[PDB]
Amino acid sequence: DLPVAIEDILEAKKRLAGKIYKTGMPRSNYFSERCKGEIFLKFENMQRTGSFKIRGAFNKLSSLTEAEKRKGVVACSAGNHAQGVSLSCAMLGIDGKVVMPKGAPKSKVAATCDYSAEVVLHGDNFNDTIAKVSEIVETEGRIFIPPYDDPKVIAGQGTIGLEIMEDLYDVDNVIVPIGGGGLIAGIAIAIKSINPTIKVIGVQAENVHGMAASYYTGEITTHRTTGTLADGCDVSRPGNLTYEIVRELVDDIVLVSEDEIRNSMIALIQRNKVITEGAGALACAALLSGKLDSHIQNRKTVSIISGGNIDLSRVSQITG
Amino acid sequence: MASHITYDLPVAIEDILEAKKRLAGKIYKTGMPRSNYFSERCKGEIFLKFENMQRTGSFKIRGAFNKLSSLTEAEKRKGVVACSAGNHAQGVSLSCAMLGIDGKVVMPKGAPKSKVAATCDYSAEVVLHGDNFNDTIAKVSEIVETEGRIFIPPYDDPKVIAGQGTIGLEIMEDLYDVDNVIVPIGGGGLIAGIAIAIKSINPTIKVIGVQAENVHGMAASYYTGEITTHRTTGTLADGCDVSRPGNLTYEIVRELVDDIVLVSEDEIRNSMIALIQRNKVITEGAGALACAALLSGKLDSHIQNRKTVSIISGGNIDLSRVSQITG
Ligand code: NA
Repeated sequence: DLPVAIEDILEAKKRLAGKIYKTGMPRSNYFSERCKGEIFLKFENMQRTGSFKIRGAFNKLSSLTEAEKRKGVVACSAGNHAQGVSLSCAMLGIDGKVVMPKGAPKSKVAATCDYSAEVVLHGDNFNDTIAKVSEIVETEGRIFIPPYDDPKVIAGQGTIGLEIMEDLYDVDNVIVPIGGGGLIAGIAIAIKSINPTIKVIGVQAENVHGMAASYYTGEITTHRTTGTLADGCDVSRPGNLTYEIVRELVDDIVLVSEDEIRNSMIALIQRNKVITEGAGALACAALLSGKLDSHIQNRKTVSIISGGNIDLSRVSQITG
Repeated sequence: MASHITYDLPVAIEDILEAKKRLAGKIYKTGMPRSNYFSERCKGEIFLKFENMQRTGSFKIRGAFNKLSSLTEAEKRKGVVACSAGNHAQGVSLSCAMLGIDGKVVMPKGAPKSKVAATCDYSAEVVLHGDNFNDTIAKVSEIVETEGRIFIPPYDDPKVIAGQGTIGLEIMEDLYDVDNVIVPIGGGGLIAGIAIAIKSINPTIKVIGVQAENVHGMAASYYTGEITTHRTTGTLADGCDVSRPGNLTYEIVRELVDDIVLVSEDEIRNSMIALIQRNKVITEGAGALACAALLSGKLDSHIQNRKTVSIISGGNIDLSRVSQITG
């Protein structure tokens, strides 16, 4: 019934072969001690471009036909998706345009430019960039690259699930952050197809959690009050495909506070020597919050460190 | 090679296997992923061994724990003593806590406040004394004579070397087809342990050491044929600021270490920046030495189209210093 299947993920594994490589997943001393169970950290912060998003973007772009590639590609993002698309464009020789707001974090702009794609600065908000993307699609015929709501993107993300089970046969739980739901949807399909006894559990911020609201509600729903330290997961409404998949496969979704995200970031950097952005600390925030204690005690749990694209100045600011 | 080592060197594979047994269920294997950035730069497969993520933030828990756990109950009751301004202090202090052993650690006045704090938080009594290492050694000597405590050497000890060597076993478990292992050197305990483990299992693997240009007693000794002191000045790689190598470690290194290369302060800094910004891990200067050698071009003949492990030996550096280097 689902719009993505295990075969799509195995196709992605084939496309990524020799181009995108497996990230580390070591046991954590600190988290294992705190949580009274074995906690493993999946280092997607050490994936190319500093987050997992290269996987889905590279799978989508590589899966394009020659004629589709020649049309050029377009995206809108002021962070991790921008970088994933840009590098994929360089790796594949595809012509790319990435739209951002008029004045977005300078670290992310030069990184996106350095990765090859043309950056177009436009608008005072994300709505305005989508509008500009809409113009670029209509006027230039470029192919839009969705950040989550696309079967190839979901399939790319799912390669992470394969790696997890390759490295740790007897895993009990996989804890995953959610924005639009591509990461968890992909991982869920991979994990549940191979071993459905493994629990797949999502995490979002209290301040903004469209997917969680949808999950609780039983239909696609919007939820946002304000932004979050987990800015990569600041998504008010989930994808159509990703919600469909999450509704069926995900075992639960928990919410964590801004303080819990902060604490998790501090633990990861201070006690695990791992640089994470807010969204990359969400899963570990859930672990430290106590909300997963019944699942994790005396068991084996993988926590996704989804990204590390944050300035050290910002890390210092948050640590205090 | 295993037999040659066992007969002719002061530490051998058996000692490393004993250490594995003492550490089992207490000290766990650290990650060793492939690095995108370093593999791209080096035109070969580079893997990073994350001892920065070991208990206490460096590998030094391994040797300390093995040494302390190896003591008889009578020896443990005498209490122990060490001197260090950082990683060794933390390793000894935690080991004492884990084993219920009474420990006294002498640190120089003006050792970083986070490091002194970290050593106090575990268990051991911290004695602040002197403005240099020699001063803390002098106080240790007083404590040993007056209190009868057992001194815990930071490298020049068979049990410490053997504990360090468990890293070698993990490398071979995770990457049996590794070609090279690149290891920082201060006193030589880390590399001596690793070399014994690696060369005993597959002697075709190259084990190469790295030290700072600014201070490299082990390198000087290796190139001259006798124990020799070298120190020009301090270094970013403070964990490897050791002007004269150990006796046991020099003996092992001269037999089993293929080469020792030197890196500049700029090279260390560049490597720290790469690890932090491109690999998202916190490393201290000494933890970046092996990667500095790799980026320097000084290992280029060994690393293309091959599998190379780089030891990230420690992560005990203040966020302010990291933030300064990055910023
Ligand atoms: Na040599």
